[PDB]
Amino acid sequence: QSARMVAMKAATDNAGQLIKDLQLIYNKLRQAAITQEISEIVGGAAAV
Amino acid sequence: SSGRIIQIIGAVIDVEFERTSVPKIYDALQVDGTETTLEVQQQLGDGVVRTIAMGSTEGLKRGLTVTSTNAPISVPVGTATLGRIMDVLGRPIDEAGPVATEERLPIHRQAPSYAEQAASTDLLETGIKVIDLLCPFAKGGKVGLFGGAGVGKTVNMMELINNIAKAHSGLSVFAGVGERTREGNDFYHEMKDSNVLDKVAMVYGQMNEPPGNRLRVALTGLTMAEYFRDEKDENGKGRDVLLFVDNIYRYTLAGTEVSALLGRMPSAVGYQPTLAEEMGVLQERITSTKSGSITSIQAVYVPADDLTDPSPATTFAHLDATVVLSRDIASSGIYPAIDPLDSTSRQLDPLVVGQEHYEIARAVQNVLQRYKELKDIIAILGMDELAEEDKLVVYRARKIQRFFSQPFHVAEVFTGAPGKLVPLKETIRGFKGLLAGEYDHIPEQAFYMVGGIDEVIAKAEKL
Amino acid sequence: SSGRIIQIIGAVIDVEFERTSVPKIYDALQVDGTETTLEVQQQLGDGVVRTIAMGSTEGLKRGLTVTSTNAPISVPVGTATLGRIMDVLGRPIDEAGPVATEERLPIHRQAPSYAEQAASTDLLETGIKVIDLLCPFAKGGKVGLFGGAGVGKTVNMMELINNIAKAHSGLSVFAGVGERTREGNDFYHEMKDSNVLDKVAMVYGQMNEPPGNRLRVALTGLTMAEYFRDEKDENGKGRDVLLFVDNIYRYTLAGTEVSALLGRMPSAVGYQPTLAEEMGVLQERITSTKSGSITSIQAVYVPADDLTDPSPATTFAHLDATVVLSRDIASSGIYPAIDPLDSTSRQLDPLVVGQEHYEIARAVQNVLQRYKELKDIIAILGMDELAEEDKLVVYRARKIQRFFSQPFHVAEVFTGAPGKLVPLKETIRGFKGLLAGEYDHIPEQAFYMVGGIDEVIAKAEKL
Amino acid sequence: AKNEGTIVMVSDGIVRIHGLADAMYGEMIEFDGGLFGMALNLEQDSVGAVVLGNYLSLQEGQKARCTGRVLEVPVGPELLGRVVDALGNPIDGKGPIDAKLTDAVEKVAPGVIWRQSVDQPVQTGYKSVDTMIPVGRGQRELIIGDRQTGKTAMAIDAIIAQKNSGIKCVYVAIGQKQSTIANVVRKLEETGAMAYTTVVAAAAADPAAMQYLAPYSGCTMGEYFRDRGEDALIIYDDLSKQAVAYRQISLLLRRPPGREAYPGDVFYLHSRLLERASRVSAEYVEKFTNGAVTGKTGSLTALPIIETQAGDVSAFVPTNVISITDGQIFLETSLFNAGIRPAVNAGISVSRVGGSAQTKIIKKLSGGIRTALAQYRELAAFAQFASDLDEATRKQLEHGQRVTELMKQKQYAPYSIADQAVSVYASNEGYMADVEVKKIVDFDAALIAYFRSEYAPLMKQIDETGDYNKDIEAAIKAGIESFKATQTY
Amino acid sequence: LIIYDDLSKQAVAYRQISLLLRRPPGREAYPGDVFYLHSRLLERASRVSAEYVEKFTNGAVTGKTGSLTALPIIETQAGDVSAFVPTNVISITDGQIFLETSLFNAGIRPAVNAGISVSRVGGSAQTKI
Amino acid sequence: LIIYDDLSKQAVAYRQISLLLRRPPGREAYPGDVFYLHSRLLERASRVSAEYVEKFTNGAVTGKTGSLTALPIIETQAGDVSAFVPTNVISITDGQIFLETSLFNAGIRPAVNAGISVSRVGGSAQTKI
Ligand SMILES: Nc1ncnc2c1ncn2[C@@H]1O[C@H](COP(=O)(O)OP(=O)(O)OP(=O)(O)O)[C@@H](O)[C@H]1O
Ligand SMILES: Nc1ncnc2c1ncn2[C@@H]1O[C@H](COP(=O)(O)OP(=O)(O)O)[C@@H](O)[C@H]1O
Ligand SMILES: [Mg+2]
Ligand SMILES: [Mg+2]
Repeated sequence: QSARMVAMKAATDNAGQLIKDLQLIYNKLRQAAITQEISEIVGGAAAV
Repeated sequence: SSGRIIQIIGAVIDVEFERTSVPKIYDALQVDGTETTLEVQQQLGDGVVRTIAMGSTEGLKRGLTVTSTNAPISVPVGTATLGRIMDVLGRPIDEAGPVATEERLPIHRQAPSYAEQAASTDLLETGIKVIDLLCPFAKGGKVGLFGGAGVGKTVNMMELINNIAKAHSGLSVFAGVGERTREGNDFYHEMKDSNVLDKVAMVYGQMNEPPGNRLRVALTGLTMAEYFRDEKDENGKGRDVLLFVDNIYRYTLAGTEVSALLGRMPSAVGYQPTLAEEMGVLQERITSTKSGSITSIQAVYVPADDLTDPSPATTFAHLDATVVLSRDIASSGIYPAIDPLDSTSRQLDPLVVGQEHYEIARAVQNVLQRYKELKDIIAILGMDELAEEDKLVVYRARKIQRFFSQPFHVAEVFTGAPGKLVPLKETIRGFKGLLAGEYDHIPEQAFYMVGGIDEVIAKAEKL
Repeated sequence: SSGRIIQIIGAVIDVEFERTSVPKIYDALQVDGTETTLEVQQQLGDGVVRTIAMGSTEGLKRGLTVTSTNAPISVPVGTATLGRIMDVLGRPIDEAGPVATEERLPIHRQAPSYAEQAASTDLLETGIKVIDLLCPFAKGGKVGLFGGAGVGKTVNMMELINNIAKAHSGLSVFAGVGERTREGNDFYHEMKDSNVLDKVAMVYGQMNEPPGNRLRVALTGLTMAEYFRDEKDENGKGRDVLLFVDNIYRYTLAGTEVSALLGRMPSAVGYQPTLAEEMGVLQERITSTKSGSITSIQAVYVPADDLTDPSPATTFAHLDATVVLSRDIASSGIYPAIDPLDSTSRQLDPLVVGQEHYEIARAVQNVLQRYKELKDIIAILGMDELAEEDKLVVYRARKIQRFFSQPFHVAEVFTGAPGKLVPLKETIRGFKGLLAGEYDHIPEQAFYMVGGIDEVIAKAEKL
Repeated sequence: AKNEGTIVMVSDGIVRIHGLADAMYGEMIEFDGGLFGMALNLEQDSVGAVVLGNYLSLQEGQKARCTGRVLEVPVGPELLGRVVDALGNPIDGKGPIDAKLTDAVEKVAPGVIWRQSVDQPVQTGYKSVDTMIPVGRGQRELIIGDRQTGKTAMAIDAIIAQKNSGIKCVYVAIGQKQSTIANVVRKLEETGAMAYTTVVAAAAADPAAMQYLAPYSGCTMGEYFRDRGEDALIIYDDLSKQAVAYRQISLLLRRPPGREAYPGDVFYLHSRLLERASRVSAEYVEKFTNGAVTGKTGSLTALPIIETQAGDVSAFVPTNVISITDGQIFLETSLFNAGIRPAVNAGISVSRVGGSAQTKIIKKLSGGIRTALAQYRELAAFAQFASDLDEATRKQLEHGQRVTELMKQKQYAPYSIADQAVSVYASNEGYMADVEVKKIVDFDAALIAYFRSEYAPLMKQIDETGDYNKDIEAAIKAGIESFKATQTY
Repeated sequence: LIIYDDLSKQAVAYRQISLLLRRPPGREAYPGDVFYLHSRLLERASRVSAEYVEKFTNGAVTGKTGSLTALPIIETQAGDVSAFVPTNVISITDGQIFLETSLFNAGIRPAVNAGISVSRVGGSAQTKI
Repeated sequence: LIIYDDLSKQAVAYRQISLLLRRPPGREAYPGDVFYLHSRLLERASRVSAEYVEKFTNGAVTGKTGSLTALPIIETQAGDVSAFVPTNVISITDGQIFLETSLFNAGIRPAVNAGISVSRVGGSAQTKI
């Protein structure tokens, strides 16, 4: 039993690190998507 | 002179003029027979000036008449404004009669030159005992206040407003960019309650107002603070002034809303084409001249909890210190709830403060970090398991947190607390003594609600 | 026949003309006032031609005059250009006197017909472990290197030049497009000291020139190689040719820079509407027809470090062998940074290369894919949980990833270690032994920057 | 008439004029009130211009005149120890600067045949950037990292440590608060560096035109010494802010947007500037000066600084810049907050010049340190998930830890060539193996002290000659032994 | 007391009626002024003071403090809060009540999420008991 | 039986030839009439009845039915099956065969993903055994 506690606590810490990295990637992708949509809308509205 | 209205589309109004004279950028215009003023934002040729109105535009029509002031939005400034509430145009709104100052100054002016800068970086002493040791402010510097309602945000504002006038003989200006009307009224009455309202000035622009009103409000407070700093008493020592802004985020948001209305190619994540230019023109006039100095306390709100967003990224390049308030400390009953581990200051280097102050700050932060890492294991496991050395760390951290709380000069109505203004030397002395280990037998309860290490020695000797 | 400049914007100049003499598409015009050669890119009715200027545009006003040569940009071909340096228009820039030849060829022509294509089957061995093992090449084919800034593309191109052109009987053409100048001078002097200059023609258009010169500088090297291919010895057999293009990405980037000024609508991520056709009309002329065989090597730049961008996405299908460089492996210190996965060649099938070669390559790719898939559970959980076979796969994948590293001849300066060369059969033997399981006990630290299985044994003993 | 025009539109600093028929590209224009403007776009019936000044004083119907001369800046050796605006007007109130000649701002680099390979080294005082990432006269290097990570500190240390070496210096500040510029000028004047330095300033309140144009003027002022056989070193404080100003002034022109709303031609803007830092051959100098000086080669070094968000080097502008320069120095905020100062990342930082641009002894000693550091970093990141490690992995990890601890330094503490030579020789030979990690930095200090008091003649010989022979190796080995043999750290 | 059925549908019709009139597009095609549109409506709900009532009615009624409450409604696509209109409306108001879909189908009715639903006024708006 | 090597290249060519014609763009800069372009092409693959065959040939051919099967090809960017064009094509075709890079590199050739690939016609097409 004494091993399982440290095993799961290390697993939780690693999960925290991974979620932080994924959050960074998510923010970058979201900003890129918003920029692309706005650019497309403005370009289309210029055409009409 | 005799203009005409040509195109009313929402707030944006195009105004036509005579060929020879077309009011310059930012020259305010008055509309005859109605309460509304117009602020030029771009010239288009053929005399047409594309401008933005202040206030709602229902009831207007094409064909009216407009006269030109040939000057920017001049606000009335002086000593009379203290204790009043005025509009963006400096019109009273608290039903207390007109202001008694005839000095009108514009809000559109150039920043000070390179040869007008001070010859030194100096500190501003406020005696909060946590804002001086861990997060030192600098005259001319800028502070970003992190936290929302519920953690006593207004209490700290009251304390600073009182302390600036009590110790450094200075006045303050408050400007609210897009604040809620109800909480604004609550704030005004709260400040009138503590008898601190007669040292400050107030300018309000609320959410219901057109974005032109919200954008050009901060400059009014800026001009009033400028005049408070400039005037020279005998010996011409000048004055040290404070300026408060409710949320600069709404300032940038009003800016980008105004850009779209005028029309513009968006940039980045929808933000305006010119985003930093606006931040610079606002935040480069908060500087320390040889005559005086202006400090600024601005509250900030980060969208989507993402510090990479263009607005936090642009505003973070001017912030000299950051103060963070955590609800956990408020729940623990410690006031003011300022976190001693997540607040930053660029003035905490050995060059500026010195050697022993820097060592003291770093040592206390190290001990608090160790306690933060230790509390988890002391929770999952038992307290006894831990080493005697770490226990000592726990006790010292507890005493440090308790000592970090002090009474205020504006809470004497609520509890009869006289109020404290601790000079920095006493704080450093007490903290150095505590870290040395001489305060090891005194019980922890002797530290709560005490201004100075002597009060603690007296309080600890009493019981 | 004389025209007047009408509009100058950036590198785009639109010029009027008389009604009956408008110059056609791709013709060249000369400004009488200064040294400038304009190229026609489009017709706009009313006898108005849009043009791109080849050279500087400073000091050019409106109302300047222009004559028409009524013929495209012709360059001199032949053996006179052997061992010389030329501009984009053919002018020498080595300060060694004029070029003595009247043989001029235009640089705009149609691609070879389908009926005269040829099959390339003879193999070619470079000496680099990873290229000759996983992505094999073949004479007369097409090769490409894909990477992002700072990963190793040029140091590999120069190494291939060292291991192939220096030891090959036949001519060579080197065209530099959108790259550093220092590298050009270094290459020229390095070729001079080796007494192999007289077999190479050179063309250079670098990043310091207006986009007009950077846009049409690959076609000149193309035309020179084209003449060197179709030319036949009198009563004698022809010879092989080689072509090197330093960066073909700049060719499209110039068009992207000047696309919007031509009047075209934007598309995708700001790219011009006509991209693939623009890539094809150049990438089809690099061919080895029934007359001669051209072996070309190109380096392709990956913007923002992602292969999904349209520019490196359109070009993937125009090459026979593709070698993809990875920044993670580079940051790991593994050189050269070539990704074993995502690297393919159209000459890896059991008939062309044999059976053992195919089996070895397939097993290697399988093992590496297995490890890459396994990485995630290791990341979250740990190492002890996996099966012993998976631990063996992990160790084998690490050793394989290291064994692909190799020191170079042209990279002694960076690292201070001498270059190395490995025969293909040694690569095959080493990888077969590694996958067999006989080199398991050898520490994985002995597989780094050593060429051949034996040197690894010696290094392992050395540790 | 053909040279006099009027203003038609004023909007956000861009003025569209009319008339001005014989108007050329790039040529300056003078507005009423002593305010200058630059032509940008010609058209069929109008001229576009950007105002270099305060455009709030200009209104429709005002006049404008075309000087006829291209935008140029005053230049000479008299500009040493002064502070000026982008166009060269003094602001520090020390009085007008005499200038003998005026040079153009828009110029192209010398061709391929007019250059030379960089072999003369440049010293900064930092151990890591010298041994790990060597630099040399004529080579462009880039300092890149996250915010408040130490970038301007490294760039000022080079300017300070270049004293005693006949190298002029130019410092360009773009988008900086006036407090920081004033503080930097004070720090420069305190240590006497301003005796041979020039400063060009454009603050955050200055318009987009000046912030966009200033680095070109800095480069033109720094070209004066390169074109005559002397040397120069120029430091652009923030290229990213120049890119942002260009983006704003282009989006105000309705130019098509792109990745991160950046125009198409954002690579040319940086390449045309960063490729003027070149070493010219003696033939170019002789031809340019008409034989006034012979047998002398010019040079010009550049150290631009760029800033990244959240510590990514995969963005658009950072990778645009990286592919132009001959190297990069990556400063990581994670190590900066951890105490490793200056925080340098061995994996990403490289230099394209290599071993040519340094001393012989440093070249023989600092060989393959960077790759060993990067491999150590990767291996250490792997050892978290690993349960058992063999002996070789343990040795590699220990060596990497010692080397990482060694490469630490403070501000304003330069190190001589001999100092770095001795330290690196001690590190390579493994004399630090038995030393406790926590003491390593302190240990380092003691060593230099014991090599200043005794073994002093060698020290001077290494400092001046920079030569390696079996005598130098024997002397250094004997010295190191004595120190450890009889001394305390 | 006033209850707006769905303002999210007011926004959609505002966006349509604006785009049809060629006003500048932005994030999600929304016009230049949307935050103003919602604030101009949600800033009318207040509690005036007795002096205001007396001034308005010319003294006909005195001593009584008037009040207008408001409870607008907003629906989210796939349970997000980071869109444009949801962020605006969340910023404007004085508290929020979150109704989930996971809780609604699990038989728990009413489906109120007490974890992330707050009200700023709080204890001042309840009776003593 | 007709096979199209890559209608993606064809969609891009249509985008170029349309944008050059000054037609309004849209998602990913693809103008309108993109769905029509592939629908009117992929709808012509069908089986006719013997009466149609007999009528077309005026009795020259009797008692036989014609057919035309199709197998078009479309490529994806790192598995982005949710782009503009692959979704249109996926909505028109009866069945979809997916090839995976992580399967091809693992040695499973041909790399057919069994859990995402379906066919609507099904057993009726196959023989008895
Ligand atoms: N050896 C060192 N020890 C401790 N601190 C250092 C050392 N070197 C640099 N620093 C710190 O790094 C900072 C350098 O400024 P930095 O470049 O981080 O500012 P920035 O905002 O990131 O960029 P800029 O300077 O261009 O505004 C200094 O404030 C200094 O305190
Ligand atoms: N095989 C190699 N061995 C050692 N260093 C290398 C190798 N390949 C590239 N480098 C280093 O990587 C850096 C970038 O590579 P280079 O090809 O010169 O630039 P780019 O990657 O932009 O084309 C160079 O400075 C070079 O020293
Ligand atoms: Mg490159
Ligand atoms: Mg900074």
